[PDB]
Order: sequence, then C-alpha cells, then structure tokens
Amino acid sequence: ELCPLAEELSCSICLEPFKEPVTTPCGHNFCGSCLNETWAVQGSPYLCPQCRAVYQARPQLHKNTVLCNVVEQFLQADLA
Amino acid sequence: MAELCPLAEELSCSICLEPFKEPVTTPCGHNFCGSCLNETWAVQGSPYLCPQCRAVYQARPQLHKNTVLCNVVEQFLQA
Amino acid sequence: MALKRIQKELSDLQRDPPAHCRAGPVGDDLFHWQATIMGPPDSAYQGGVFFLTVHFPTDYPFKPPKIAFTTKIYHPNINSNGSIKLDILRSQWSPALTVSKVLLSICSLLCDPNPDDPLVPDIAQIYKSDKEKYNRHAREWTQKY
Amino acid sequence: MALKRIQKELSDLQRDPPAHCRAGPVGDDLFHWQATIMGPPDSAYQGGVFFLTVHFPTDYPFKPPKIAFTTKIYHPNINSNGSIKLDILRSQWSPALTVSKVLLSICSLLCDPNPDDPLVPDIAQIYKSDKEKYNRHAREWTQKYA
Amino acid sequence: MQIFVKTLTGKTITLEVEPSDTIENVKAKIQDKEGIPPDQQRLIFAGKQLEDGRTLSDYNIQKESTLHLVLRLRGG
Amino acid sequence: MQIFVKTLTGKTITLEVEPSDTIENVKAKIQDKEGIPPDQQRLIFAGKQLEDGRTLSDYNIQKESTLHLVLRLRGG
Ligand SMILES: [Zn+2]
Ligand SMILES: [Zn+2]
Ligand SMILES: [Zn+2]
Ligand SMILES: [Zn+2]
Repeated sequence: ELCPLAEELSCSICLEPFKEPVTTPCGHNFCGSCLNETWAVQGSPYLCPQCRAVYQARPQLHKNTVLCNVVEQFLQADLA
Repeated sequence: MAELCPLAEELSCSICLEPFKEPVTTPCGHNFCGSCLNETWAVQGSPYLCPQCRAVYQARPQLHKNTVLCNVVEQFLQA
Repeated sequence: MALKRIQKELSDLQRDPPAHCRAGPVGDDLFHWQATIMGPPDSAYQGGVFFLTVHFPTDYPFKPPKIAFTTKIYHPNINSNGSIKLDILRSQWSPALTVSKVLLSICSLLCDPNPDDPLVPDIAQIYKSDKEKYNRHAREWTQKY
Repeated sequence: MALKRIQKELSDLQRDPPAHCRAGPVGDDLFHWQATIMGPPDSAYQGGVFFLTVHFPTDYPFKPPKIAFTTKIYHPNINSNGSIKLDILRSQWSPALTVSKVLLSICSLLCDPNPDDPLVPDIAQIYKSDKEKYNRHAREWTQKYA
Repeated sequence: MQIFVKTLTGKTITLEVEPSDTIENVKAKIQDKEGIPPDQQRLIFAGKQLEDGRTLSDYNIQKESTLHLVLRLRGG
Repeated sequence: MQIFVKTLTGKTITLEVEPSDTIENVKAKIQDKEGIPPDQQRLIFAGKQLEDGRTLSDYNIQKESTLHLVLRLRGG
C-alpha cells in the first residue's frame, strides 16, 4: 500500500531510500553521499545526474530536513 | 494510500501554513511553495534571506520545483 | 492571502496555548488583535501582565505586523507610546514567523534589553550605570502599570 | 559501493525482462555481463540479435561501464573491435543511468548515427554520399553477423 | 487517450495526450512532472528515437502505449 | 534525559540531552534536525533567552521541559 511512496523516496544513484537527501537547485534529490561521490570523482562543470543542469562551481547544498523526516516516517510505516 | 498521519505537519509550508503547492527547495535545504517564496523575495530584494534560517543569497537563486516533493504531497492529499 | 494566514495562526493559537502569551481578536476584525504577555518569572516583571495591540498589514505575512504596548513598561527599547524598537518587527522580519513567536520574542526582550542602541536613552543610562536600581525601577512600574 | 548497485539492477532486470534486451552475468563475477539487444523493427538491423559485453568498473555507477559489441555490426560509430564511441559512455555519463537504459540508448543509436564525427570514416562516408548503399551493407551484415 | 512514459529512474507516469500532439508537446508534459528539460529528453519508441515536430500519429503511437525516456546522447 | 523544542514552524521535536550539555550543544542538535545554524537560533525557556556557553542545569531545565525556538533578534 506504500509502494508508490516507496519508489518516490528512492535515490536514483544507489536505488535505495534516501539517506540524508540533498536537493539541487533544479529540484532533484539525492543522498548526500551519492551526490558528493558523483561530483568528487570529476570537476569542470558539475552536472545534475537526472537532468544535466550545468553548475560551473560546485553547489554548496545542505540536507533537505523535510525530506529526511518524510523518509524516516516512511520507514516506520513500512516496518509496522 | 497513506499509513502516515503526522505527515501533514511535515508537508505544510511555513509561510502559507498549507500543504506545499509546487514546492521549491533552497540551497540551504528548506522548502516553500513556489508562490510563497517568490512573493517573499519580490518584497525582500537586495540580499535574499531564507525565511527559516536567514541564509544570505546576494543573487536571487534560480530554483525549480522539487518534483519528488510534489508527488509526495499529491499522494498525501489524494488519500 | 493574509486573512487565511491569520485565521490559520489563530486556529493553531487556540490549540497552542503558549506560555506567557495570549492573543486573539476581540472584535470581528481579525486584522486587529489584542495580546497579553506575562512578565518572565524571577525578574523585575514577575507577576505582571502587559497588554499589546497587533495590527496586521495587507501584505501579511510578507510584511511584519505592527505591535505596540498599551501597558506602560520600564524598558530601554520601549518608549512611553508603547512603540517597540525590535529588528524582527522591521528589516529582520521573516514570513515564517507567527504572532506567537513574536510575542514570545518580545517576552524574552524584557530581560535582555539593548541599552547601547536605545529607544529611551535615560532608562538605558540607568541600566548601564546601576542595574540594581534599574531592576528596582522596573519592579515599581510593574506594580504600578 | 559498486556490487550492491549491480545486484539490484540485476534483480530488477530478472523480475521484469525488458523487450529491447536481455542481460546477465557470465559466471560468478557480476562485474562482467553478457547482453543481447534486438535490432530496431523498421531498419537495416531488422530481426538482428547483437551480443555485447558489459564490464563494470570498481567505482560503478560513478564511472560508466565499458560496453562493446561482440557481434559484428556495420555502423559509423562502432569499429571492427566492437568499441562504441558514445558520449553517455564517457563525458556525458550519469550515475542515474542503468544498464537497461544504456542498452536501450545503444539501440536508438543504430538508426541515428553521427557520420560527421565518426569512429569508422569509410562507413560514415558511404552513409553521407549513398545511404541506400549504406542500408544494403548494413542489411547484409545483419544477415551474416560478420 | 492515455500514454505511459518510462522515466529515467524506471518509474512509470501517465500522460493525457492526443494523437495530434507533437513530441515537443509530450516532452513539455514530461518536463512538468520530472523536471528534465526537453532538450535533455530522448524519447524512444520501437527501438527508435522520436524527433521534435512530428505527432504521435506519425509514429503510430496509440492508446496505452509506453514511451521510454533516456538522456540525450550523440554518436561519436 | 528527554526535552522538547518547539521549532520555528510550530512543530515539536525531541532531543536526548544531559544537564551537562551546554546551550550551544543543544543548538547544534537543533541544526541537525531543522537546518538552522546556531548563530541564528534563540532558545527561550520560562520567558527568558538561554545564553550560549551555559549548561542546561544552570537554567534548571529538567526532564520533559519544553524549549521554544525563535529567530535571532536584536533589541533597539
Ligand atoms: Zn543514494
Ligand atoms: Zn536536475
Ligand atoms: Zn534555509
Ligand atoms: Zn506556501
């Protein structure tokens, strides 16, 4: 019954539920670790993995706290 | 369906006090309705401050709507 | 829209009962409110009850509300006209702030004034040079209102 | 870490087989796969069954997988060694891409080559000056797989 | 007439379109739901890409058909 | 030791702390949950603001107490 919510809260990089997600200015969410690991192995323009939005400087992003609380509440609903 | 009751307060915008309407997320990680944040910054020019943490943005950030967050709010409201 | 934001604030404020803060429209105009804050315990304002008026602008919450005291209070940042020189009521306003948070902010200002940039210069001077007499003066005005 | 992402891609690939391909590991090492894609339905690659090799690096999916044809194919962007010169396999790689998406992307490359920046110049030259001769050469190579 | 789009992350979304709508119109609806610009969208149906300017009838796309979304690519 | 913090949006969060923890330590844990830096936080208990560098025991904050979070202000 929580399957549409489950896919919506899954990271496009690790294919698992979001772990401390961050949101790009283009409105796309990734695990803080997954997106950091994506932009650490490269340089130059930093591109969004989902829409290839161009960022000449690496964006400084903090964790989407509302999205963290949603994932945490989703896990409880999925376990009980 | 939503096995989640406390989701309502988590999906409510801090400006309109209503569920998110096409929410955008600031680089500081705070979400607001697209219209609410644009009205905040059209009235508050010069340095643009986040309503929740006062993060300073000299140039107005270009933000698109958090599509994942839109889908969560919609599935919450349809239930 | 301002009126829906004001109604939602009042609705939550009726299930909030915040401490030291009470507010709500007395008339049928929800853009004008009457608020009462209680002086913080263990202070010169303890046991006091201070009345305030809240007038919401048409751009609320994107513009701050106009809040002023009606009870006379002894404080370097509140003059005799009840005007409150507070930054969050002007340039440091945030649309995410509610009346409950602002009244609570004003309550914490009573025991944390700013005498260096004062609204009442002479009260601030007594606060700078003799804080024991200041607390005595503030306790006297609390009983006198 | 790479192995977990590879495992989940394979399990989702086994739970639902996409119509455009069939992929899976060769033996015990899930970092080496063998894939097979079908040619587009209305082209010079009709009915063709093309085998490919998928080699995942240790830093997958943050680095793209090495994908090369083992079946011989007539294409301006695929050389005789089966190497594929494609942007999403190098600079334009995205970690959000899955092997199923890449294999489907390679399928659409067959009927949309780039003859202006080619990997095989003589094949691209035929494509530009005589596409009919190009189509028959590609049709012939699909019947022969050589 | 409803069609389905297999988005980049494997998710499936439903679109309300018409056989007269162009691919550029379809990418606009995809952009509204996923946030990826049309110039970065590459729609694939029957193993082949769908070019802008052509309609759904030009590609023989009818009721409940599924389009597949990959990122823009170029041969080399 | 469990305490409660009324965040800026009126939501209530729960923190597990100790009387030895300073106010600045509490504001760091509030930053982890709400994403507001400590220099922009102003914690209020019993109508008074809580100074950084002081501990919870110095303010007689006990179990199940409720701290209130407003934005950093400056009298004038
Ligand atoms: Zn992830
Ligand atoms: Zn993006
Ligand atoms: Zn912020
Ligand atoms: Zn809003």
